[PDB]
Amino acid sequence: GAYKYVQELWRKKQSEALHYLFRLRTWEYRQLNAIKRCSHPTRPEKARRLGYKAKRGYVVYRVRVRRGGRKRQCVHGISYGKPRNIGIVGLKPSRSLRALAEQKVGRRLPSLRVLNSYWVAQDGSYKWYEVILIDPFHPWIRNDPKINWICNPVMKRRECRGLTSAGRKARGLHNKGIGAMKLRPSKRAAWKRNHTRSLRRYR
Amino acid sequence: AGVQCTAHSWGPGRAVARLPRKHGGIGAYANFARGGHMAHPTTVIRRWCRKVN
Amino acid sequence: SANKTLERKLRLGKKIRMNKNIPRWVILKDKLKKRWNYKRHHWRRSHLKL
Amino acid sequence: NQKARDEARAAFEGAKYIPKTFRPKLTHAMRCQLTDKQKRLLPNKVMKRKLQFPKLKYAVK
Amino acid sequence: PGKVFNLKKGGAVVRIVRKKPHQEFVKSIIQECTGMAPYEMHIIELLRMNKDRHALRYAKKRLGNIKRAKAKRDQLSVYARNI
Amino acid sequence: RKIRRRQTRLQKAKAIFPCPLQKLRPSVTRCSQKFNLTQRIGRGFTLRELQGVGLSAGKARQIGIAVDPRRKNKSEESVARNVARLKEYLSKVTIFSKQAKPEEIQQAIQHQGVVMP
Amino acid sequence: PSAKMRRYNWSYKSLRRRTQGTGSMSHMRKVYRAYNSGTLKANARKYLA
RNA sequence: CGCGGCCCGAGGCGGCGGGGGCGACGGGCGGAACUUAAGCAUAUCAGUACGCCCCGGAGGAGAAACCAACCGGGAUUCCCCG
RNA sequence: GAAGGGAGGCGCGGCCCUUCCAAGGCUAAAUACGCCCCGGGACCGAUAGCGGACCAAGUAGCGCGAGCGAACGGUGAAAAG
Ligand SMILES: [K+]
Ligand SMILES: [K+]
Ligand SMILES: [Mg+2]
Ligand SMILES: [Mg+2]
Ligand SMILES: [Mg+2]
Ligand SMILES: [Mg+2]
Ligand SMILES: [Mg+2]
Ligand SMILES: [Mg+2]
Ligand SMILES: [Mg+2]
Ligand SMILES: [Mg+2]
Ligand SMILES: [Mg+2]
Ligand SMILES: [Mg+2]
Ligand SMILES: [Mg+2]
Ligand SMILES: [Mg+2]
Ligand code: NA
Ligand code: NA
Ligand code: NA
Repeated sequence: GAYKYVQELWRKKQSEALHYLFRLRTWEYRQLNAIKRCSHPTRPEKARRLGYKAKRGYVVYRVRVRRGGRKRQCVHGISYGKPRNIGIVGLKPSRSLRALAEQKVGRRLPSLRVLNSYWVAQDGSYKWYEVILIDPFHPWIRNDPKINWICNPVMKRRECRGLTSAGRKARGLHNKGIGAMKLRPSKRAAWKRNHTRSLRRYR
Repeated sequence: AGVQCTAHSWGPGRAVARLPRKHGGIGAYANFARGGHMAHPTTVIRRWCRKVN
Repeated sequence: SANKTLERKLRLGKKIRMNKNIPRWVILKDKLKKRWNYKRHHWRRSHLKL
Repeated sequence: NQKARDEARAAFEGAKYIPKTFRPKLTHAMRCQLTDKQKRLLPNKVMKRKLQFPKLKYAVK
Repeated sequence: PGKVFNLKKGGAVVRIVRKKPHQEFVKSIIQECTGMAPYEMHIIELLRMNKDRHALRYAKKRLGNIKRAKAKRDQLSVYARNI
Repeated sequence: RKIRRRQTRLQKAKAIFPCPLQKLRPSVTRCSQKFNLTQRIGRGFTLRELQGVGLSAGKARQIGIAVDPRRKNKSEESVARNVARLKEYLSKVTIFSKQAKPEEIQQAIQHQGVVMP
Repeated sequence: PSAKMRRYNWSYKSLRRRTQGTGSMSHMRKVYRAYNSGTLKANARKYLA
C-alpha cells in the first residue's frame, strides 16, 4: 500500500510539509543548468505509472522551461498585411509547456528514444519536468518483450512528430465522437479527403 | 510545357510589342510565340467514356 | 599574377592541357562528322574565373 | 593482397570483436535492425494463452 | 420531439435489464500527517459564524462547479458544527 | 484494381485450404426507425449466445466464429435468433485431425463468400 | 561551411542542376544492383535468422 | 587530525550508437499577399504558397469517458450516397 | 483547483432515464505515391514533342552574385568519296 499512501500524499500540494519541501526543491533547481541528468526519478510512483523500470537502459533527465505567452518574430514589431494579422505580443503557443520540454530534450539527445514526462515543480518564472528516455541498443532493452517495440525504426524522434501524450493532446486526439470527426487521422488528411474532386469513368 | 523559363513583359516605350520576353529579348509564353504554351492545353480530366442503359 | 597559391595554379594547369584539337586518327577511327572541339578557349576572348 | 587477407581473416575466426573489414556485408539499415527471434518474443501470459488455443483445420459443409 | 410517436412502442419484444474501507483508512492516515488546505479553513470559519450562503458562494468561486461545491460544504460541515 | 484484389483473394484462399475466407457473424437489426424491420450482418456473437450453445470465446475463435464482447443483447428475440444461427453452423462444420491422410483433405470443398447470408 | 546544403523550393532549376544522379553515384549503383539481382537479401536473411 | 560506508560530482579507458543525402507520397510547427466582394476594413483566397524539423516502404489512425433514441448498433482506415 | 466521474448539437437550478470509464502503452489488412525498370496509346512528328531526337545539353555563352540559358536531324543499295 506504500504507493497508495504516496499518491494520496501527493494529492495535497498545499499542506505545510509539502509546501516546505517544494520550496527547498525549487531553490535547489534554480542553481543548476536548463538540462540535466538525474541519478534516479524524483517521483518513483509517478514514474512507474508512466512506464519506468529500474534496469539498465532507462534514464531520466530534468528540463526547465519559461512561463507565459509568446511574442511574434517581426522586425520593429511591424506586421504588414491586413488588419486582422496585426498582433505582436498577445499570443499563446499552440502546444503546452509540457510538450516543449520533450522537444528540447529530444533535440539535445538525438540518440535516445523519448517515452513520457511528468511535472515536478514550478516557481513563477519556470516549470520543471522529468523525461524518461530509453537506450534502444542496450541488450537488456533489445531482449525484453515488454519494451522491445521501441527498437523499431518508426519510433525514431517520436516527439518531433507529435506522437507522445502531450503532442497527441495538442493535436486534439484525447476526444472522440461529436466534436472530433474532422481531425482523424490528421487535420490535413481529413481536409484533403473532404475536398477531393473524384472523376470516375462512368460519371 | 512552355512555362519553365523566366519571362516578363517590357513596357511600352521601346518600340516593341508588349508580350513577355526572356533576358535576351526573345519572346516567350504566348501561344503565338515560338516555344510558348498552348492557349488551352489538353488535359486528362476529359470525359473519355459514355453511359448506355 | 606572379604571386599565386598552388591551388589556383593547379586548376589553371588543367585548363591549358585540355585546349587541344581532336587527333586525326581519332576522327577517322570513329567516323566523325563534326571535327572541331567546341570546348576550346582563347585567352583574348575568355573569362576562366579560376 | 589476397594471400594477406586470407591469413588475417584466419587470425580472427572465433573472436568476439573482429576488424570491421571482415564483418558480413549488409546495409546500414539492415545492420541496425532486430533479429527474427527478437521480433517473435511474447510475454509469458500471451505465450500460455496462444498454446491452449492452437490453429485447427476445418471445412464448412 | 426526439422520439417517434407510437401508441404501442416496444410491444413486439420483451426488454432485457442490465445492472471501499481501505480507501477511507488511507485517507484518514494522510489527514493526520497533513492538515487542510487554506481555502477549506476559510469555509470552516464561515460555517462556524453561521453564514451558509456566503460559504456556498466562496466554495463555488473556488471550485467552479455547484455540485462539487455543495459536496465540499457538506463534507466540511462536520468539523465546524462538531465544536 | 479489380484484377489485383481478385488475385490477392485467390492467393489467400490457397494458403488456408480448406478453411473458408470469411467467418460466421451474427444477424442484427438495422438501427433507426426507417430500417426497423430488416436484418443485416453484424460484427460478432455475444457471450450470452455462446453460453446458449455452451462454447467459450477461445473455442469459438478456434473453429472460425467471430466474437464481440462489446455488444450487449437488448431483447430475447435477438438471443434466440443468434442461438439458432450458431446451432446451424455447428451442425454444418467438420474438423480434420492431424492424423487424417492427405487424400481426404484434398477431397474437401472450400466455401465461397458469406458463410450463411 | 554550414553542415547542411543550401536548397530552396522556389527554384527547381537549381535543384535540377545539382542533385543526386548528376554525378557518378558509384556506391548507390553497386548496392542497388546487389539487391535487385544478387545475394544481399540472402545474406540479410541468414544474418537475421 | 587521519579512514571506511552511503550520497552528489570530476578526469580517463573499452564496446556499442548518433550526425548528412533523397522536385513524390506521410507526420509536426511557423505562416502570406495578389485575388472575390463590381469600392473596402469583418469575410474570401487558405488552415494554400513558402520557411523550419522528422521517419518509412508506406506513414498516420486504432480496440469507446462512441453513436443513438430504434422490434438499435458496436476498434481504426478506404470507396459509393447526401 | 476534485472524487466517484463523463456524454446525450440553447444556457442556468432541481429530479430521472439511456449509455460509457479520461488524465499510461502496442498492433497486420483493405489506402497514397516521384525518381528507376517493364508494357501499352483514335497522342507529337524537328518553329511540334521535355529547355534538351545531333558521339560532347543543364552543354556553349552571359552575370560580382543569387541566377539566366540557346542553335544545330536526312549522300548512296554499297564510299564504290
Ligand atoms: K526551344
Ligand atoms: K482559413
Ligand atoms: Mg500509435
Ligand atoms: Mg512547346
Ligand atoms: Mg569515449
Ligand atoms: Mg489567383
Ligand atoms: Mg475588390
Ligand atoms: Mg474589378
Ligand atoms: Mg482596389
Ligand atoms: Mg475556410
Ligand atoms: Mg503506425
Ligand atoms: Mg437535449
Ligand atoms: Mg498498415
Ligand atoms: Mg525542340
Ligand atoms: Na537529421
Ligand atoms: Na529506406
Ligand atoms: Na523539314
